[PDB]
Amino acid sequence: NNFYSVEIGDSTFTVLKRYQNLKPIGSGAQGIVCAAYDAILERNVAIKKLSRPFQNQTHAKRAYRELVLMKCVNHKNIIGLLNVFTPQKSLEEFQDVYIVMELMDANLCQVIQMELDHERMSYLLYQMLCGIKHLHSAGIIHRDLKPSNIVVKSDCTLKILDFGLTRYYRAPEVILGMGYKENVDIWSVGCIMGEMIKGGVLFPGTDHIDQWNKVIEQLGTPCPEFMKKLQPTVRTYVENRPKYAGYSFEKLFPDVLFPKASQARDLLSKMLVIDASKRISVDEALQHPYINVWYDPSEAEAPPREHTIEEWKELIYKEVM
Amino acid sequence: PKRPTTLNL
Ligand SMILES: O[C@H]1CC[C@H](Nc2nccc(-n3ncc4ccccc43)n2)CC1
Repeated sequence: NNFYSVEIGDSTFTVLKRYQNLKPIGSGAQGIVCAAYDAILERNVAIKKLSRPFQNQTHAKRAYRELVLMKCVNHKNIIGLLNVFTPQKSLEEFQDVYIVMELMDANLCQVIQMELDHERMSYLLYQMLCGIKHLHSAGIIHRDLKPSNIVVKSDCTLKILDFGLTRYYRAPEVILGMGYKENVDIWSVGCIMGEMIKGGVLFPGTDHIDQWNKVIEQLGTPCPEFMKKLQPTVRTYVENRPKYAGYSFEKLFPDVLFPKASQARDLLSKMLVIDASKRISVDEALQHPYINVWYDPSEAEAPPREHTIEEWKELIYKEVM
Repeated sequence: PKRPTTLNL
């Protein structure tokens, strides 16, 4: 009676009366998302109905992780929570979790291929990095940034859609089975940037092995010191490819491609480094002359197991409440 | 430098 129902395909959305004009815009394994107008905040929102949160402990933990990290994490460059709710009135009746977020206009897939000027390119990248830096401060390393999970509005603002864990934006650490650290995210930012400057996917591997070869064909075969860090099985393969020299970044990104171009190149040459121990950090990328132009300390320096289904249910119910 | 305030979708 605070709630009403709309049918979205085979699924029923029961939502607060403030949320009108529901139109489905997403449907994965994680859940159905509708766009919607919020009549109280007088703006557009995205409403996500969680796919079977208590079906099992895999779903239960992921839903818990989503709920808590969205509550606590708070930054203009990260999709934040506007609201959460359930239409059910008691722990016993509890079934469905609705998360409400700001509605963004687009993802980066189609935008990045339209040649942006430096100002916009650098500003978008400055934004991503402030978002990543904030995620990293909360102990969240994403591992899976790509055009599809970075969202923008027509006012050139930008947010990171989700909290992570198309293999084209995966770091070599992830592609092989090596450990990773914070700067695993720098790689994904490196691919995205290169793409902006070039106009198409940097490393379009047709499979989890061709991804490697695409990378080395352009960047050169990594050091034998890097090879020693690999698992035996992957090292026997990788170590026995033909040796690639790679091209210098001047060749990989010549003045010809750009709308400053020298600065963007130096940065790229520091992000797309295969060996992560030699790859630039988030903080060093924020201080880079190509990115530093926008620096604002309020943006680039802000502040930060075992259960059964019935326990998870409660834990989630309380978080809704 | 002025922060861009438009983006073409
Ligand atoms: O192509 C664009 C992409 C961005 C859309 N806006 C938007 N805004 C907030 C969350 C959200 N989510 N959140 C989860 C999700 C899943 C699928 C699609 C959108 C999703 N989508 C508008 C259409």
